[PDB]
Amino acid sequence: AWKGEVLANNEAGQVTSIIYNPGDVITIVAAGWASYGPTQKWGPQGDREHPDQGLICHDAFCGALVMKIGNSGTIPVNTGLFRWVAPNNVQGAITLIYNDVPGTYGNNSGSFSVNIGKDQS
Amino acid sequence: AWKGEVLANNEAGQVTSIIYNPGDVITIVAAGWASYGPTQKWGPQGDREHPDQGLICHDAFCGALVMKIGNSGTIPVNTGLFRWVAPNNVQGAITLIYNDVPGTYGNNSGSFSVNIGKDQS
Amino acid sequence: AWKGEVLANNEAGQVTSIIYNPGDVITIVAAGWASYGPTQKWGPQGDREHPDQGLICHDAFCGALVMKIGNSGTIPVNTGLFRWVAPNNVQGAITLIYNDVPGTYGNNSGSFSVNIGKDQS
Amino acid sequence: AWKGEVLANNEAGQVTSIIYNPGDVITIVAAGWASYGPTQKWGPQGDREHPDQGLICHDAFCGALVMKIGNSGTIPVNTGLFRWVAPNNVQGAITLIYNDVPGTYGNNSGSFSVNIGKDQS
Ligand SMILES: C=C(c1ccc(OC)cc1)c1ccc(S[C@@H]2O[C@H](CO)[C@H](O)[C@H](O)[C@H]2O)cc1
Ligand SMILES: C=C(c1ccc(OC)cc1)c1ccc(S[C@@H]2O[C@H](CO)[C@H](O)[C@H](O)[C@H]2O)cc1
Ligand SMILES: [Ca+2]
Ligand SMILES: [Ca+2]
Ligand SMILES: [Ca+2]
Ligand SMILES: [Ca+2]
Repeated sequence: AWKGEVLANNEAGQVTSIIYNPGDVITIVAAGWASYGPTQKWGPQGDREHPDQGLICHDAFCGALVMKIGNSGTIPVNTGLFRWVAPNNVQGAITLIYNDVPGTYGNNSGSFSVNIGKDQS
Repeated sequence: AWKGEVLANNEAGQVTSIIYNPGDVITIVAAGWASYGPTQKWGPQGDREHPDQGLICHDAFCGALVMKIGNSGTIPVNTGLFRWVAPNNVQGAITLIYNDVPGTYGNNSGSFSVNIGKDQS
Repeated sequence: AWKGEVLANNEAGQVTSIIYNPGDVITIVAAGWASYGPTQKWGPQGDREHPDQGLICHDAFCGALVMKIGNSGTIPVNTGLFRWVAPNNVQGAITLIYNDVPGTYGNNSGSFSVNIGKDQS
Repeated sequence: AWKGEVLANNEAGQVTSIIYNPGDVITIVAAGWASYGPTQKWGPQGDREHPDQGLICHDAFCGALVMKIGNSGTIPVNTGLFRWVAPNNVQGAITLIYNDVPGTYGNNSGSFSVNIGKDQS
């Protein structure tokens, strides 16, 4: 399993030691408080009131937790994924990323604490 | 495993089919949007800005997800618990409850979607 | 003319030196930031999102500026009134009041700066 | 005297019938709700939580009411000005403007109701 922190201001994302392989079932739990710039903070589902101004992930709110698996596009994580299997041919290290507009990560604040494990399969 | 919804306006809480026994390891993932009265909604960590005016759980914000195990006191869940073991002698059905002040659940709105499973042990 | 400060925690209200007499025309300008309890602050129009939970003035938002003129009920002031005449039979000293629920003024803070003058008539 | 509406999406501003002449004393009262983009609305003091990202007036919040008088730079109005005199060499038609970032007025909404009069002098 992996446990660690993902900073909201980390545009490249936080690489984990989890390599997602074909058939793996994973569970992710995310917690904490972060901002994409405002003095307010939001949890891992982000800000449901804020429009999408060009986010790295269009299927999650600004300020949500998302991930990439190897060379994949972004995949929503939000609060977490329960005994999840990847629906397509994605493989490789999981990187956790804060959902914001590229180039705008420098004013971000806070972090999420994340746990990832592989479940029985 | 159990998957279901917990309404924010449900003062008694949502009973699950998970019976927590000694030594069990459980994982919980919670998602969604709810309110303790305001037109705004918050995720399963609740409203970090709102004071505790007498909540059922003093160790989580107003609007957070909490639980009881059998006859226990409230236990914070928030976004979830990863491969969690109960630290004391608690046993029995898990009930999920929205964290609000007793008697004030009638103006609540929304719900959380929750998954609970027992992990390998 | 009168200028002074209306404290949000002043339940009885701020008496002014203005005695409203029949036929008088008055102008009020109010400015500043105050709270009825929450960490946020609002201007003299108060909080348009907050329901009326027993306000002293049901025709203005919580945290708005209101007034009484001698024997009157509360009258909304908000940001002010321009060359305003009172209703029939309304006369006497103007008192300015923060619009909130009686008995809850103890957790209020901030204040409004207010000017009142009598206009030509 | 002048009364009218200042649209938040009106980048050039709302011209008034008031010509500010040397030695004039004026009173302005402004009221209402507007937005510079977000779902929320703010009064004529604007949004005290939002940083200045290139406002036309750096001495008022985003979403505040401001003015120009003939050749002047922007001057804060907020909720209004009581028996106010202009700085040296400031004269001409008063234009009222919603304080926002140039080129972003297209996603604004709402308006302020404004009265201006000349006072005795
Ligand atoms: C004036 C304040 C307030 C806020 C903060 C304060 O101290 C920081 C003091 C007073 C205020 C405003 C709105 C609500 S909603 C309010 O929340 C309650 C729990 O706390 C109940 O769920 C109730 O059903 C709900 O309507 C509750 C309190
Ligand atoms: C005027 C509006 C706005 C809001 C809603 C709108 O449509 C509903 C239009 C404009 C506004 C206000 C604050 C921010 S913070 C803003 O968010 C960005 C992502 O969207 C970046 O993370 C940036 O670093 C941050 O400062 C962004 C936009
Ligand atoms: Ca940002
Ligand atoms: Ca409630
Ligand atoms: Ca109060
Ligand atoms: Ca704008």
